[PDB]
Amino acid sequence: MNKQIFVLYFNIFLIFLGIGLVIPVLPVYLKDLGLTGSDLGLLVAAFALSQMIISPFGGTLADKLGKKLIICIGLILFSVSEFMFAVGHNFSVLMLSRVIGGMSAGMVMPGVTGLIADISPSHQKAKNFGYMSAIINSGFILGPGIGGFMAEVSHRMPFYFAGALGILAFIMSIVLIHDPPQLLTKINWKVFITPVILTLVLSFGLSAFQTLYSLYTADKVNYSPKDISIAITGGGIFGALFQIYFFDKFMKYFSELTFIAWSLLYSVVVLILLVFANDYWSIMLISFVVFIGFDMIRPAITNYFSNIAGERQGFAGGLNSTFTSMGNFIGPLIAGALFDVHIEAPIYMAIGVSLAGVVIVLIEKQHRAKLKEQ
Amino acid sequence: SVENHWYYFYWYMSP
Repeated sequence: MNKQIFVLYFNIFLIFLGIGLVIPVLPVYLKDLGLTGSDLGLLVAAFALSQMIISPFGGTLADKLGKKLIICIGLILFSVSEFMFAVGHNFSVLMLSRVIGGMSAGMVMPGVTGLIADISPSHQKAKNFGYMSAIINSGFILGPGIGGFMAEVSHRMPFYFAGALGILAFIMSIVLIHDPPQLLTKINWKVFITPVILTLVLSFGLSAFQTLYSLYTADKVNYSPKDISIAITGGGIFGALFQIYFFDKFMKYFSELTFIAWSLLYSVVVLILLVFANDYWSIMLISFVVFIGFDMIRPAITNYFSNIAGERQGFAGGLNSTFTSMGNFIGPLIAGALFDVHIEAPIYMAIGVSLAGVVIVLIEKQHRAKLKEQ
Repeated sequence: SVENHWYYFYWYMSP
């Protein structure tokens, strides 16, 4: 693997590592200070919101004021944000650290995507998007895992490690990385609605489950951060392995819509089974398979986007990234507040959004069948 | 003539 490609992918893996580092720490943060779940969700919600807000301005700066400089500035800002979070005292300083880290993440991603586009040839676009989605997430899953796993001996040393990794990535990028209008008028805008809704639902469900599992297993089974970390990382590993081993086999049998509907029904059934779970090992094993549905949905939505877009793969990738970020911003904000409303209410919210996804996909299938038979 | 400019939320490749 090229060295520059490795550095560029590390710049995203570490960014999503910092994105996910906060979830396993939520229970001790609730206990030691004393708040509601609304603030715990609002942490990640504001991080994703800042990332989404900064992404257009960050991309404009990267295109105009140079690409490498913006990437380096974002990396140093991410390291500074991690260091500040490692030394926080109250809710306001953590809020500011999350906001500035989100801004750094939103100023890094457009630069790295531009570097990927400008370095690899034009015949490696879909593959570049595929790897991009695969790292962006193999990081959004491994973040909470490593953070909770290593947050057992110290209360804030995971953020110190994140800052050290940011400094190392900045140094390595400085040493190694070197870079010496009418496009929206012709868009139909009436056909991308269903994939947009599907990817928004998937991102919202993933983020909502990420917050809700931690909050609910802390409230009910008094889970330690290490237990939550191990469960999350094991579920992510299982989902990734099952996807990479069976996605082609399921794809070669049925179409995308029916597969998505059955996967959503499976997600609902695992959520319902998790409703009545009351034992440590029982809920751990149930969580071990929840991520399977989402990790099977994501490549299906990516393939659907690639097929529906056609020649404009870049526009599809941008829309997918923007709507995934919006879902990640809207998930925890609702999830934590409604958990504060009721402990099991976020589970009902997740099953409701899954039902909305399954009904919209089934009506899109009905429409396709109607104009196919007509 | 290869050069990518950044429109909103996405990178477009110059004609």
